[PDB]
Amino acid sequence: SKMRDRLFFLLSKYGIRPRDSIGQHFLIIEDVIEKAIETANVNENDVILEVGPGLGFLTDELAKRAKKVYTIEIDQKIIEILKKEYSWNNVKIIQGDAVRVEWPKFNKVVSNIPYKISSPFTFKLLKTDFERAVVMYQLEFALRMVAKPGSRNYSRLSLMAQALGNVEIVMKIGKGAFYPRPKVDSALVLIEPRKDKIVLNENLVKALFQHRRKTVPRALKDSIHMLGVSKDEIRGIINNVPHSNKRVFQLYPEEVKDIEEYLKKHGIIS
Ligand SMILES: CSC[C@H]1O[C@@H](n2cnc3c(N)ncnc32)[C@H](O)[C@@H]1O
Ligand SMILES: O=S([O-])[O-]
Ligand SMILES: [Zn+2]
Ligand SMILES: [Zn+2]
Ligand SMILES: [Zn+2]
Ligand SMILES: [Zn+2]
Repeated sequence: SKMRDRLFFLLSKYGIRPRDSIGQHFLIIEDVIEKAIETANVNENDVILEVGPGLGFLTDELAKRAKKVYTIEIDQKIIEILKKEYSWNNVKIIQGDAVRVEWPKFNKVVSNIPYKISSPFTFKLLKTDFERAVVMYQLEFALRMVAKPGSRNYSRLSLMAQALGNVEIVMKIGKGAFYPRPKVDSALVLIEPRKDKIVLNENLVKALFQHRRKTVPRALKDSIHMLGVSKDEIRGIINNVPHSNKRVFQLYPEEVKDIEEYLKKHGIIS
């Protein structure tokens, strides 16, 4: 009630509707916020990236614990409310689409993630140098992020998560926890950078996972013909490709790496 009332009061004070769009929901539970923050072990030395501060409930908690918070927000009207409603010495608001603007240097991310950017944000983050991220997604998307090779929901996002991160779902978050109540539950995800990162070619993985249900001979032939190359000058090389008895969705990052190295050696991806 206490944080839901306070939301209701802010929205009417400014006279703004709770969403311009349809993949956006406001965390209105004090203890989930404080749980996100204790899971990330935010300390007086940390420099934190937040995305989509909304009405700044999470932001405000981060500002009182961290050295510096950078928070990225697309809606210029939200930004004006944040500036009038709060008095942080150590918060830097960046107007922008979080998927497009240059990110600050940070050592951690503590953030609710607007669900519409769940995928693009995650790929961008997995390619950053951060100590620890604690982030909220829909539960379906979080189950994808920890899907195992050869399982039915395993996809490009799963591979890159496994290849580049250690990913833990920390707990379910009930739909009661946001306004307006989502139609499915969310999940609090911990991501640390993998100690021994497997660095894979983006174009290759996109190629392979364009249709992840195919065998890897098939997947490779199609993607490289689509680029504009002859089929005849590609067939024989592809049919000594390693892991060729797998469908793409069954591939470990290690196996994708061998396909890369193989294609690299035959000058296809160079
Ligand atoms: C976290 S759920 C709500 C907040 O996310 C913000 N938001 C939505 N989409 C984006 C985006 N692409 N980049 C940054 N902030 C966003 C909205 O303005 C809202 O305040
Ligand atoms: O609108 S929410 O359910 O993505
Ligand atoms: Zn405050
Ligand atoms: Zn689905
Ligand atoms: Zn053709
Ligand atoms: Zn194999």
